[PDB]
Amino acid sequence: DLADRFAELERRYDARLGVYVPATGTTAAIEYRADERFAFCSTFKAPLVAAVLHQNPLTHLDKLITYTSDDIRSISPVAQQHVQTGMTIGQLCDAAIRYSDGTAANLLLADLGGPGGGTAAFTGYLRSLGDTVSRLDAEAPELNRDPPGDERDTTTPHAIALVLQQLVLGNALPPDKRALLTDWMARNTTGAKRIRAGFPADWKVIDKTGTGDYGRANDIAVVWSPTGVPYVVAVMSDRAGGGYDAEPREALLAEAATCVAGVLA
Repeated sequence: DLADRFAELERRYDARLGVYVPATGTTAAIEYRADERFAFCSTFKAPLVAAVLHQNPLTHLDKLITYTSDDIRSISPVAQQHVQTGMTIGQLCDAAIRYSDGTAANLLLADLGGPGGGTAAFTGYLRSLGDTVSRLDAEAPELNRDPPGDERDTTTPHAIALVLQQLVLGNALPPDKRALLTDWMARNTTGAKRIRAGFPADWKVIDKTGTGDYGRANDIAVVWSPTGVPYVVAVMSDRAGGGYDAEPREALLAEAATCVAGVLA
């Protein structure tokens, strides 16, 4: 039994696990703690890039953004390397998705603009997709730090799966912008040990990870079977019992995804 397997994983990793896979043609929704709140961590960067793409002509990708030493406030593998030159909006989107670059995401939030350094507009974009649950309140590094149970900077597996479904499979974005987001997620460098590890090699996986304090580890993905049938997979986890410095456990997400893959095969 699937719920029993997920509960076993929670005990193994001293964790809270949330899983959602939306219903399809012939599969029922898979849900486990799917309506409980979990921190977004970096998973918000997928709809953030969608928001920025949607808001602007495609050639806004070519606009150069400059930034300074005091803008590097978080893990930023790309933005740290390019600080002496600036980065284009396209480069920022690439870094935000594929390297989970914190500075890149903060700069994209500022590009979206408005109150809260762009967080209010980001949340408004989610509202436009029918998501009345999620909320973004802070940028990096603060957004990964809210205490367990706090609702700031949270989504739910259910909510973010429905958002990702509209972005990648549905018509939230025009096809050209949809393809840009899809390709960046396809080329992600940070997800090999999460949902990807749970699906056989002949399934296509695109994803966006997130990792935070209190042992937070998330992954959101779109997967395609060897015959081209797509599923959206959201897996979220935290380890409040280990406190602020609890280690995130990717293996929990790999095992959860393996259980999901077993059902979808």
